[PDB]
Amino acid sequence: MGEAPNQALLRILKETEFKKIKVLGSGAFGTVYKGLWIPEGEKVKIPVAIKELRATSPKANKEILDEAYVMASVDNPHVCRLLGICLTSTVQLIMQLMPFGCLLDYVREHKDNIGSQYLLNWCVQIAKGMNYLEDRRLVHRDLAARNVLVKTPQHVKITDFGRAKLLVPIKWMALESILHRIYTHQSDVWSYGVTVWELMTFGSKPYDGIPASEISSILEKGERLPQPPICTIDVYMIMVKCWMIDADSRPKFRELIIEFSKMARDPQRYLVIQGDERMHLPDEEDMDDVVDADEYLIP
Ligand SMILES: C#Cc1c(-c2cnc3ccccc3c2)c2c(N)ncnc2n1[C@]12CC[C@](NC(=O)c3cncnc3)(CC1)C2
Repeated sequence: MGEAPNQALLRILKETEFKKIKVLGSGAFGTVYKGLWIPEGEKVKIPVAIKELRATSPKANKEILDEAYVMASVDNPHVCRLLGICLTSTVQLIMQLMPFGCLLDYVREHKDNIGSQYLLNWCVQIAKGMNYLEDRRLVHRDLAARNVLVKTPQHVKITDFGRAKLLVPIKWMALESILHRIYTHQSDVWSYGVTVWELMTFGSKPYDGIPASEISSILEKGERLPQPPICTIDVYMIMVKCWMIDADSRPKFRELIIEFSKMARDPQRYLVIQGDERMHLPDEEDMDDVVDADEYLIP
């Protein structure tokens, strides 16, 4: 016995059980649709996001089903679970609709109305989700602001298990990952560091202008990302601790939960943002029987 048996349920969804309403976005990753899932026996309507790829190949469906595996194996409030799969020629992955999109886009568009309370609560929530993945022996290998989804402004979740492994994004990776392809829970802490830096700069591109091949030399010299204008030394020290050369010297995710949650009790002591007190963030026939997927638990 090396590990415990994974007794997760892979739910297979009929094409008749759900309907694509519209396209949300297109990319290299694929095509994501907004939709409504209606389980046949129940009287519920569950808002969903359906992920297709751009052209069916065996290597594509291999990679889709590996994502499904990992995503069906997780259950935590700050981690995106897979609701099910649909067996089209190319496999479709179905999850919870996250109305406000990814956190990177959210901070760029809502830069002017994001308080210190929100930023620090997001740091806690991401640390909780990452700590859960560490408890499940899962290294994420691709934590970034683009792979955090926003259910509400008060509630974010980690996504993207396309690179997640059971124990390329050069500008989010630890030094040992770039040089030697070594990936641990502590290399995810580096990427957490860069993720926090993205949020505190309202979605700036890290090392903007510099090409990816020069990054390893930059980090070996001792250079790191700059202190964001809004950050106190207290917050920037946490980011700098995530980017230590010694991986064991970096914080644990459980420690990051503690540090940010202490800071979240008194947010204006740790982030300095102009006009912080003023900051506010938020079919008819469908709305009658709408249950959010987090309240629709497995029979
Ligand atoms: C990638 C994806 C994605 C996902 C998702 C992730 N992983 C998945 C894994 C398995 C199965 C399905 C998955 C679905 C997602 C979601 N569940 N709910 C809302 N949106 C989502 N997106 C986005 C697609 C376009 C989008 N656009 C904006 O955020 C935007 C742009 N411009 C102005 N405002 C907002 C960027 C990401 C929203």
